[PDB]
Amino acid sequence: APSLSNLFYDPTYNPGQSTINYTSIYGNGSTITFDELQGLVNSTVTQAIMFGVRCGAAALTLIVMWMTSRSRKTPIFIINQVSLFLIILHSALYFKYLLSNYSSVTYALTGFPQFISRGDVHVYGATNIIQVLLVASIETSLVFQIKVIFTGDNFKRIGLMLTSISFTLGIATVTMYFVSAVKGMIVTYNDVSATQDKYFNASTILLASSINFMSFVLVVKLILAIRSRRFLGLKQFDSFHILLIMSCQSLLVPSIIFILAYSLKPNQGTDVLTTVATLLAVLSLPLSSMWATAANNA
Amino acid sequence: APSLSNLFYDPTYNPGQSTINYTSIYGNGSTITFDELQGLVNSTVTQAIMFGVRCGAAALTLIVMWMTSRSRKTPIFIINQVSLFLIILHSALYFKYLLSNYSSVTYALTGFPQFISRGDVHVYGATNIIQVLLVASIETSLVFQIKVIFTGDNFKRIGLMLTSISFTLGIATVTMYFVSAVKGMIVTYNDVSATQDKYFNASTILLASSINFMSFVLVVKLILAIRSRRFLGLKQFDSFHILLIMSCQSLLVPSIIFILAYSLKPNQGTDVLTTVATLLAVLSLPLSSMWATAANNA
Amino acid sequence: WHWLQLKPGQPMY
Amino acid sequence: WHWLQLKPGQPMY
Ligand SMILES: CC(C)CCC[C@@H](C)[C@H]1CC[C@H]2[C@@H]3CC=C4C[C@@H](OC(=O)CCC(=O)O)CC[C@]4(C)[C@H]3CC[C@]12C
Ligand SMILES: CC(C)CCC[C@@H](C)[C@H]1CC[C@H]2[C@@H]3CC=C4C[C@@H](OC(=O)CCC(=O)O)CC[C@]4(C)[C@H]3CC[C@]12C
Ligand SMILES: CC(C)CCC[C@@H](C)[C@H]1CC[C@H]2[C@@H]3CC=C4C[C@@H](OC(=O)CCC(=O)O)CC[C@]4(C)[C@H]3CC[C@]12C
Ligand SMILES: CC(C)CCC[C@@H](C)[C@H]1CC[C@H]2[C@@H]3CC=C4C[C@@H](OC(=O)CCC(=O)O)CC[C@]4(C)[C@H]3CC[C@]12C
Ligand SMILES: CC(C)CCC[C@@H](C)[C@H]1CC[C@H]2[C@@H]3CC=C4C[C@@H](OC(=O)CCC(=O)O)CC[C@]4(C)[C@H]3CC[C@]12C
Ligand SMILES: CC(C)CCC[C@@H](C)[C@H]1CC[C@H]2[C@@H]3CC=C4C[C@@H](OC(=O)CCC(=O)O)CC[C@]4(C)[C@H]3CC[C@]12C
Ligand SMILES: CC(C)CCC[C@@H](C)[C@H]1CC[C@H]2[C@@H]3CC=C4C[C@@H](OC(=O)CCC(=O)O)CC[C@]4(C)[C@H]3CC[C@]12C
Ligand SMILES: CC(C)CCC[C@@H](C)[C@H]1CC[C@H]2[C@@H]3CC=C4C[C@@H](OC(=O)CCC(=O)O)CC[C@]4(C)[C@H]3CC[C@]12C
Ligand SMILES: CC(C)CCC[C@@H](C)[C@H]1CC[C@H]2[C@@H]3CC=C4C[C@@H](OC(=O)CCC(=O)O)CC[C@]4(C)[C@H]3CC[C@]12C
Ligand SMILES: CC(C)CCC[C@@H](C)[C@H]1CC[C@H]2[C@@H]3CC=C4C[C@@H](OC(=O)CCC(=O)O)CC[C@]4(C)[C@H]3CC[C@]12C
Ligand SMILES: CC(C)CCC[C@@H](C)[C@H]1CC[C@H]2[C@@H]3CC=C4C[C@@H](OC(=O)CCC(=O)O)CC[C@]4(C)[C@H]3CC[C@]12C
Ligand SMILES: CC(C)CCC[C@@H](C)[C@H]1CC[C@H]2[C@@H]3CC=C4C[C@@H](OC(=O)CCC(=O)O)CC[C@]4(C)[C@H]3CC[C@]12C
Ligand SMILES: *[C@@H]1O[C@H](CO)[C@@H](O)[C@H](O)[C@H]1NC(C)=O
Ligand SMILES: *[C@@H]1O[C@H](CO)[C@@H](O)[C@H](O)[C@H]1NC(C)=O
Ligand SMILES: *[C@@H]1O[C@H](CO)[C@@H](O)[C@H](O)[C@H]1NC(C)=O
Ligand SMILES: *[C@@H]1O[C@H](CO)[C@@H](O)[C@H](O)[C@H]1NC(C)=O
Repeated sequence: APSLSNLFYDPTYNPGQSTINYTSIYGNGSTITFDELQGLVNSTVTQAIMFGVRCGAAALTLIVMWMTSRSRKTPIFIINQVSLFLIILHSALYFKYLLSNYSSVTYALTGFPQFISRGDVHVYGATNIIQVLLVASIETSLVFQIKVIFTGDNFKRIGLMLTSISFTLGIATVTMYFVSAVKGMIVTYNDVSATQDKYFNASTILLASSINFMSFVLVVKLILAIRSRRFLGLKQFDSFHILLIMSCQSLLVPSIIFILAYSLKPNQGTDVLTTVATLLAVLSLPLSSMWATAANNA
Repeated sequence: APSLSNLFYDPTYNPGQSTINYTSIYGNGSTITFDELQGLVNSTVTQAIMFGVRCGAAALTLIVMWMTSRSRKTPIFIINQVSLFLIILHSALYFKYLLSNYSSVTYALTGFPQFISRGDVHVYGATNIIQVLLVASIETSLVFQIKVIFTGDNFKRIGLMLTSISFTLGIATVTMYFVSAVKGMIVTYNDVSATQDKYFNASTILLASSINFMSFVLVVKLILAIRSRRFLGLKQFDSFHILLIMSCQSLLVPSIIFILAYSLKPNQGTDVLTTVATLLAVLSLPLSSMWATAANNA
Repeated sequence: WHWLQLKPGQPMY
Repeated sequence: WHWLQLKPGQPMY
């Protein structure tokens, strides 16, 4: 710092409108404002906090579930457990991605494939496969929850119908995330600069449909419970239904959050809400699965 | 993109050595490499994941502690609870800081105070006060753990000694974080570009000393337990001490982690380990406090 | 409302 | 080993 300039005394500079004369593939002159750079950095800082939260959430729900379980060895326990372990592993590899050479400011501003190196594409593929090993956990948690919900004393017509439709929908979504993943692969390896997000988007719609369906089902069960307990029950549920509606016993909150996800800013680095729906669903699976594995009438 | 350039075909460009002709207070010409910018961004992305982890960890230990507590209303329960609530609040305001105008790439490269606005200095002060309302929680958790550890049947000479020294050390550290906070304030408000980290550093040493002291104490208790139970105990602890040494019942792990914290790279955006010691200590307070509130002999 | 968008190497949420 | 360093507006950990 041999000397400053009068520009430093200017109280109304407002940096954010200035220029960066960087070098790109399009040439050695490419102006960009500090505000766009800071927004690109705030997208990374905004999408890192949520996956740190997910990693810590799943890590500290795994230990609690492990140590507190009164009864173990039931399929739903291991299923939710391995779901949270795939959450932790997905968050780990997504932290690797965030600090990797694909989220770097260099590739964003400067579309130079030479910065990219092989193996990072293997980490991208691995993450896209881990998302499928997570949705598979969720869906083999939900069919193995419906199979306990509707069975036994209940009628085998509504129950078989509900299980059939949920199983068909779930296998269909898993086949969607996969073909999506493979198509994304065949491109990211064919050409690093390409993208394929349509099938990802339709898969997210279909998962939102899966969780909306499960929530609709468990509120239908709540209506049926209240109706039966009114016929000749022990005074019904006295001030005990206040929780069930929206206290994460049911899947209402993720059903709202997915829907509010699309009504945000046009991707101002914040795709958080859809990252919140999956965490809240996988963390609420124990409560709904212990809500469904109940007598429901006495 | 009217047209590309031959530079895009060059397989050996290796972006990271190129130039950014940005504008600073020192002038309108200031070259910096992409690698330094990406390291400044990776410091934010590296220090965001840990505080997302802290926020989710404390949030999901708060609910668990709340619902699972067999016996409530004891002072240590509310003390650890409010400690985790100050963890959540600190993480919230530190997320505000990370996306605020102090961590922005603009201020880092361009030392322009005009980007800074009043109120952000109030958030900086508030965060520095919340750290003191967190250490106070920790230290009034540790004196109220020693007061239960050494009391009653045990001798009043070693116990009173240990309580006295730990209370004196703890009040001394809290007075340190505070004077540190106030001195940092009187500067950040006097001049935004200044810093004061010495007293912060000595406070961190002293807190490491506090937790090392508590760990030393609880292993001394373990030695005393094994000695007494060998004199005429019920076969001592049969394969049950394997946990206690390093399974977070004691405070050994944070005592190691603080010490390993200084032996890292010279601040390559990763001051994580000292951010890990406080989380692990506040999360292990229940285990050590339920280890200390025990008969220890029978 | 808007479609979700993926960066050229952003894996699935 | 090294001293911890604070950015000009980084509050305490
Ligand atoms: C279920 C339990 C474990 C609680 C979970 C709470 C989380 C869902 C919270 C905790 C911290 C929150 C974040 C704290 C701060 C922000 C910044 C906020 O502002 C911006 O990112 C926009 C401005 C900019 O881009 O700089 C957007 C929401 C977000 C990511 C929050 C999203 C929701 C989070 C992850
Ligand atoms: C109590 C429960 C929640 C478990 C706690 C686990 C933490 C100790 C983990 C979770 C996320 C981890 C972090 C995830 C990612 C990174 C970035 C990583 O990258 C770098 O900054 C170094 C890059 C390099 O030099 O290779 C350094 C470790 C760190 C902070 C990790 C440190 C260990 C953390 C905090
Ligand atoms: C550094 C590590 C220890 C952090 C990891 C998070 C901790 C805060 C977790 C991990 C294991 C948890 C414990 C696992 C099991 C239990 C038993 C649980 O009680 C029962 O299972 C029975 C309750 C009843 O019968 O009423 C009470 C909470 C507690 C001590 C948990 C308290 C919170 C702990 C210490
Ligand atoms: C419940 C408990 C047992 C779970 C503990 C899991 C941790 C040991 C995991 C979770 C997140 C992981 C981290 C996620 C991402 C990375 C980045 C990865 O890549 C780099 O740091 C080098 C490349 C670069 O600089 O970007 C190195 C491993 C690391 C730190 C991982 C180390 C292992 C971590 C801390
Ligand atoms: C949650 C528990 C089960 C721990 C999970 C740990 C994983 C997140 C670790 C285990 C092995 C790690 C990998 C081991 C080696 C590498 C190579 C390393 O170096 C490179 O790939 C760069 C150089 C090159 O491209 O050849 C990058 C990180 C990576 C993929 C690591 C990423 C993080 C991984 C998958
Ligand atoms: C975002 C802000 C507004 C905080 C949100 C906090 C919620 C996540 C809390 C508030 C009430 C809590 C519920 C209160 C009581 C219960 C019952 C509890 O199980 C029991 O009925 C037995 C409890 C026991 O006796 O120990 C399981 C957790 C649950 C659903 C809790 C789940 C977490 C809830 C919804
Ligand atoms: C019982 C618990 C688990 C409920 C958790 C509710 C969350 C889904 C809420 C809590 C805080 C909310 C956030 C609070 C503030 C904002 C900022 C808001 O944007 C702005 O105000 C300005 C953004 C900009 O300027 O860029 C967008 C929604 C968002 C991220 C909210 C999204 C929904 C969040 C994460
Ligand atoms: C988004 C919010 C709702 C937090 C999501 C995290 C969940 C995975 C947590 C929140 C409340 C937790 C529950 C709170 C209390 C209990 C009672 C506990 O049983 C006991 O031993 C204490 C009560 C008793 O004595 O019966 C077993 C774990 C469980 C069901 C916990 C399992 C994990 C839950 C569902
Ligand atoms: C601990 C758990 C229960 C979560 C609660 C944390 C709160 C202490 C956080 C959440 C939202 C925060 C607020 C989010 C937005 C702002 C505006 C912000 O505005 C400014 O003065 C700076 C920007 C500007 O100049 O406009 C000042 C901090 C403040 C009040 C924050 C203060 C701290 C709050 C209340
Ligand atoms: C115990 C658990 C369930 C948390 C319960 C409280 C939440 C409702 C709190 C925790 C963290 C809070 C967030 C922490 C930080 C921010 C950034 C804050 O940012 C600003 O006001 C300006 C800067 C920006 O745009 O990010 C907006 C509110 C928000 C999202 C907060 C919204 C409310 C949150 C999600
Ligand atoms: C080794 C690295 C990768 C970390 C692995 C995660 C740890 C944080 C886990 C692994 C084993 C866990 C311990 C296994 C068993 C117990 C007993 C448990 O005891 C009770 O709650 C009641 C008594 C009983 O359950 O027998 C308390 C938590 C604790 C110490 C756990 C605390 C958390 C620990 C240390
Ligand atoms: C129960 C809890 C305490 C388990 C977690 C233990 C932590 C102390 C571990 C988990 C992940 C570890 C980190 C994983 C990866 C790295 C990157 C590593 O980077 C390098 O050495 C330089 C880059 C290279 O490896 O080539 C430095 C150590 C660090 C931060 C590690 C420090 C120690 C950490 C935080
Ligand atoms: C950057 O390029 C433009 C022309 O495109 C030129 O006018 C300017 O002087 C260069 N330097 C800065 C700081 O804008
Ligand atoms: C940019 O490229 C052209 C042709 O390669 C060259 O004539 C020109 O001098 C270069 N300008 C800068 C600022 O590098
Ligand atoms: C930036 O400034 C230097 C002189 O300091 C000059 O040589 C160069 O042409 C300018 N542009 C780039 C991309 O370096
Ligand atoms: C930088 O500032 C000096 C004096 O203000 C001026 O002569 C020069 O043209 C400026 N250069 C650029 C690239 O703005």
